[PDB]
Parts: sequence; C-alpha cells; structure tokens
Amino acid sequence: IQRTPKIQVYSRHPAENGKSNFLNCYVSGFHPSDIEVDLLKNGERIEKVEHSDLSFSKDWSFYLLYYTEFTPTEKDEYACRVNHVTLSQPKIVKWDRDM
Amino acid sequence: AEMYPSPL
Amino acid sequence: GSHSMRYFHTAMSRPGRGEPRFITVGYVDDTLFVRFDSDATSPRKEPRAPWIEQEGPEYWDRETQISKTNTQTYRESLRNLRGYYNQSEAGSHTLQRMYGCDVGPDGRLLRGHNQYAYDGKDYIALNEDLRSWTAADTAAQITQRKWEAARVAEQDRAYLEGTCVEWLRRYLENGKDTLERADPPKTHVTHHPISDHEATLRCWALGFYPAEITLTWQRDGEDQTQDTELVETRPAGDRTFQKWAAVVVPSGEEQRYTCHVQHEGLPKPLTLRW
Repeated sequence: IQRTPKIQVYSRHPAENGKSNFLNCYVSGFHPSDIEVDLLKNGERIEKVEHSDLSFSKDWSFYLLYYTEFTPTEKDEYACRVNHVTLSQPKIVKWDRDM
Repeated sequence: AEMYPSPL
Repeated sequence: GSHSMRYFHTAMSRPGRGEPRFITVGYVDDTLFVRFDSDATSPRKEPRAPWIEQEGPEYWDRETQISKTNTQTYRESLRNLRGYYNQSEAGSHTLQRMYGCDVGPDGRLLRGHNQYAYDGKDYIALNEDLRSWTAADTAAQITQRKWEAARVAEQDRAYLEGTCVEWLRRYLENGKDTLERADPPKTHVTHHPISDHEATLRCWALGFYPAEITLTWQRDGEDQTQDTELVETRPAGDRTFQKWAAVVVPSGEEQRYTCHVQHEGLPKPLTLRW
C-alpha cells in the first residue's frame, strides 16, 4: 500500500573537474510523502542543501529535487542518502557522472 | 487562478 | 503548442503531531508558478515564477483565502474518509486532488480534470463530460451522493470551461517568453565498455523543455524496446529536463545502432550514432 522512492543522482550541467556546478538528487515515485534526503561529500552530510516544492505525478506518487552547489574533482566522492517508511535502512546512491 | 465548501 | 494548467492539493494527517498539513502547488505545463503550505510561518500563496508576480494584491488575497479555507475543508474530508473506511484514529492518511484544464494552440478547451486519491489510490473523478462522477468504491459512492445532491459537478464545469481557460490564456501571454518557448535537447552518445566483448551505448538528451520527449534505440532500423534501459526524465534545476536511453552492444557492432530523439523544440527529429 506504499511505494518506495526511485533515486537519481546527477549534475545540473555536464561535469567538468574544477568547475562549479550543482549536485542533484531526484527522488520520485514514492508514497506517502514524508522522506528524508541528505547529500554527502566523502561520506559526510552537506549542510547547505535546498529542495524543490513537493509535487506529485499523474499516478499520485510524490517527487522532490534536492540540490547543492558543488565543484567536482577527480578524488571527491558524492552521494545521496534517502530514508522512507518503505526502507528499513537508508539507501545510498553514489554520483556517477556517466549516469 | 484556483477554483473558489464541499468536503468528501 | 498545447498547454495545461493544473493545481495539486495534498493533505496529510499526523495523529499526535498536530492537525493535518495542507499544501497546494500550481503548474502551467512543467513550470511551477505558485505554492501554499499550512505549516509555513505565515501561510500565504506565494509566487514561484516571475510572470505571476505582476498579479495584484487582490489576486494574492483571494488565492490565500482559497487555500486557508481548503486547509479546513480537507481536514473535514480526512475525518470523513477515516470513518468511511472504518479506520483507526492512530494512522496517518493522505488525500490528494488534481484539477485543471488542457487547451490547444488556439487556446480552446481540450478537456478538464478534477480527480482525487486517498492513500495513493484513485477515489473519485469527474468524468470527461464534466457532468458526472466515477466512484472507485462504496466509500466514494457516499461522496458521489453528497456531491450529486449539491450539484458540485456544475460548479466544476463552470470553472473549468471559464475561469480555468481564461486565466491559463492570461498566464501564457504574461509568460510567453518562457511558457511558449520549447528548448530542444542537446544530444550526444557515449560509449562504456562492460567487458572485452560488449559495451554500453548511452544516448543523452539534456537541457530540454517541456519534459515530454521520446528517446529510442534501433538496431538495423528495428526498435529495441525490450533491450533499452531508460531512466525517468529528471529535472536539471534550471527549468530544463534530462533523460538517457542505453543499450548493451557487442564490440564492433556499434554502427548498427542508432538513437532517435523527438521533442517539440527540435526543428527536425534527430538520428544519432556513436
């Protein structure tokens, strides 16, 4: 009777090391609407994170975009960590610039 | 503009 | 092209944690232009697109009052629904509504909508005729009976054919530089070895508006529906959207594959290859 979130992690603009950009975590397809989302840099929670206004799709499921400014590098690892009533443990999705 | 009560 | 205006209402009960939260957002096509949240410090309808800012104080007052009244109405609806389903006072529940109008390039009504869901399940909907209802179950039949007795559909029809269409036309005019502009996808194909004998070809579409798009892969001119991996179209955060489609291809066979892109902003549909 509930729906677990889909999660995509990606950049606003094509990633180029050393160039400022936005890191996005798009959560969608979930129900009910309460959800917790963190963006992580090298495993640690990023503080400045903003989100879009909670919205829903034609199938009634909810969606949100979380985003923060970032400057990608070769070494730094980014991820999105999501919790929802449907998840027993938080789900972590890594940023892969190829996806 | 929104539509201008009828609860369910 | 064609356009839509849609309002989205959500009410969420939270027993032991206050009264149910009520939110509203409004969209023209894929552009959110207004929001309301009963949990806000000072709940008011707020602009979220520059072209709506020019509406005067009377507009904002009316819009805010509608949302404040809705907060109370939806709390009553949630109480009624809990009873209709013999549910305990302890659980949290969600009521959603979407309503609005679709118009063609000439601004004429294509159709109207007024739908509700309870706990994510379709509950009651106004039929396309804008005169009758479809109820999902015996609970919704109670709502249907009340709304038929009160001739609610007639109010919906008047709004959908009148106010809705007229205000959408006004917004499209005020926001013409964005709302009436389709931005085509920027496209490219990338190649990702999986092993010595196969690689992924991924066809990218970036920077497009509106969100509607068709991406497909063909092999030897044959659609690869089952073998194509699609991601959900996703927002970039600058109004535009992104999508990709991928296939796994045998090494050396890449030239047999073509990616096809259709979007409102393209002067012509694109065919791309690695």
